[PDB]
Amino acid sequence: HKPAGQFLDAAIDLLRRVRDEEADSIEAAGTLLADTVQNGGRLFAFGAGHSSLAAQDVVYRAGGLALMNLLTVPGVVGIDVMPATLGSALERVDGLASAVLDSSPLRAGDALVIISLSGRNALPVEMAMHARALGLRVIGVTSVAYASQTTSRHASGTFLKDHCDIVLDSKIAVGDAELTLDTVPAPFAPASTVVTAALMQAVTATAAATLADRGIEPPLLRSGNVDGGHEWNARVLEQYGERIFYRR
Amino acid sequence: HKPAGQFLDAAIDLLRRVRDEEADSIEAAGTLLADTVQNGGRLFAFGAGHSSLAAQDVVYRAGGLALMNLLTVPGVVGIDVMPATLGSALERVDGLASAVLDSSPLRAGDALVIISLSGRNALPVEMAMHARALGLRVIGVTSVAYASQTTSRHASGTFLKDHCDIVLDSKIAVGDAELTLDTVPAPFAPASTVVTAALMQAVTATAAATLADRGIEPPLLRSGNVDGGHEWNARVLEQYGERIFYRR
Repeated sequence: HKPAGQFLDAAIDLLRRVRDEEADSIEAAGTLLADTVQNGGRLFAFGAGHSSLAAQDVVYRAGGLALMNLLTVPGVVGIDVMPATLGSALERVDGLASAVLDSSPLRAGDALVIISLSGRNALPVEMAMHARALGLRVIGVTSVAYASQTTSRHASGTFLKDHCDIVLDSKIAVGDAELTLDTVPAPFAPASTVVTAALMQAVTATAAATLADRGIEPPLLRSGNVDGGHEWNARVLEQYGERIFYRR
Repeated sequence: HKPAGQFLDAAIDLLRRVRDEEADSIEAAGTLLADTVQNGGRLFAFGAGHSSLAAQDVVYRAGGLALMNLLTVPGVVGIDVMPATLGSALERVDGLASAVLDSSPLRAGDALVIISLSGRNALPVEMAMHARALGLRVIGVTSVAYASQTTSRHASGTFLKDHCDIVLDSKIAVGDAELTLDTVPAPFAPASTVVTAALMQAVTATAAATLADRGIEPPLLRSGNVDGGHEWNARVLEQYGERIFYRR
């Protein structure tokens, strides 16, 4: 078959694995987010580089929770950095994650989602360890297969998944590459953003439904271009503005 | 069923539609990118806000083309902007797209991918119109269903798809929301980033295979953590450094 359809089939199969193998962990994570909102805590999401894309996909998003904030490490917010190679170097800088966390409004009881495919670099591992040391609840979105087939690059020798309250397995095989061509020597075509974005949307949707089930109107963001959307968004900001950090 | 699995099934079905309905347009777009590389032109990708995530997913990416550059409009690179509401306002600023394009290294014959779900705002429409006026080839990644059910917000009254050499339909139904709960009044849970990232990876993989089929070694990026990856990446930068703008 053609490369487009092989790649799309590989992404579909990964989404089936997530659906069929992570349904309980997704509900657990959604429940944790719901518990955090109900108990008055704050919600944050982080990833480095391309792992940042899934974190951004649930922040200030139509049909997403108004309460989800982005935790930003300058230089690794997407590949928005010059040179782009610096972003990869920053993932190995000990102390950066703690500088970001200590400066943030995150407190004990808050919930932080950490997206890291390999879970082996210093930044996301330190991110999780120090987050827990501050009393945060940590949800990891990580391919656990990496932990059994690679060595940690953190001084502790451990992986992201060793420091999460909840681990969501993003399934991607080591190498993040779904296609192989007889012509091409190296595998190519990564699906990890497809899968991590879908996984994150499932988690946040679950948290939103769980709050509804408890008789709590979920603070979802609405399109401005549907009547009442701006009225709705203003009420949510006024109700939850103290836990929303991307606007005032 | 539970919200996670319904959402994941909705994403799987969208990826099947893309697979089954866009295979020819994906190949055409991949071919255009291949033709652009072979003929000595430059490759760029743009989207505004959450449409930016799919553009970033093919830039400086392991298993992706080294030659794909990000076209950055300050303020709409992801939701990385304070306040996040500014990003939405910027999509309606006439003249921004032309300021970005004229300042870029893009020339006649180069290829530009424009990701816009609705294709109705001033920024992406002006982006496409002015890109074509400069002699660029434009590939749009857009949900065409929006053009038949909404009004354009560009002064011309037209949509992104009216100004593309190739249009890739991202299928998302108007509203970008896949779940409905009896409890919740408004639909929620958007899959548009899932779908646009997968669509973009298919296009770039197709371009890479097409170059291979022509006896051209595809300038893919390799992981640094596989032996020879850095040697490979350096040779590609040295060969194509004049068309790579995220590093020197």
